Amino acid sequence: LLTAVVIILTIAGNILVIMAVSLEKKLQNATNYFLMSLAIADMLLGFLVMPVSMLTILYGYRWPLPSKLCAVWIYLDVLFSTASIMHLCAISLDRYVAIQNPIHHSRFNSRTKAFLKIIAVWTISVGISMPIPVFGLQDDSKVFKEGSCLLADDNFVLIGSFVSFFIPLTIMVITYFLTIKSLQQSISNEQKACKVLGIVFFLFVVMWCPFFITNIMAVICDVIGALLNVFVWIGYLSSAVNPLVYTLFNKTYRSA
Ligand SMILES: NCCc1c[nH]c2ccc(O)cc12
Repeated sequence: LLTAVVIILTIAGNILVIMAVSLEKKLQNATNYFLMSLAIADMLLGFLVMPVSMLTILYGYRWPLPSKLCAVWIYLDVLFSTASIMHLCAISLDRYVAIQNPIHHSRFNSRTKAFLKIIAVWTISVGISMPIPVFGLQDDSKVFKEGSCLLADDNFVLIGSFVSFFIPLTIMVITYFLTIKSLQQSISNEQKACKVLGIVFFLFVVMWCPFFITNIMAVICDVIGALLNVFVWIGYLSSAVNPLVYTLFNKTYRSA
């Protein structure tokens, strides 16, 4: 099965990134600490929610696990996915600040920057996902649809997509545009930086954007469910690629 390789690839890659950060002394910085937090978020995703989704696939969407654990699976999924998305948004904003005015960024670049960034993205990821477990454990009608775990509460779905993906999308489009506008023998390295930024941004858009577009179009409107069933796993594929496209541009990670 195609989903059998994705769990192993995610669990291997994130362990490799965290072991390379812990072992290589040259990779101790604020940005690499934020990247280790990103790898922690996707490793928790690939360990906790991804074989559960494979189990849901192997039973034909009739959920084998009992009904008490549905509201925490949506909680873990939304929490780790919002953590990953806000991690990429904060990385894009920090790259724009560190590329537009490099003197004033390095003037304020303490480890308090990294700790406040991690605190902000995890606080946001907790606070956006807050109505999931309190309103789902006793109220099974809002987190079930025809005997399967799904977010039936579309009033949560529309607003949560709006705060979780589309406002990060409208932030990262602006910061990517202004970072390309600010990158226009350093001229040779700026082209490699532009290529890496383009690959990372368009890969994020391609990996996450079909699922949220069809998720909002589900609430605006069985083809939609069959599209969602594979676009979720396309969304899970971002968490295995995000260690690769954020580390392999630096040769120290490849030498590790
Ligand atoms: N697999 C859940 C993906 C996800 C991340 N953030 C979300 C916000 C709302 C929602 O319906 C879904 C999500």
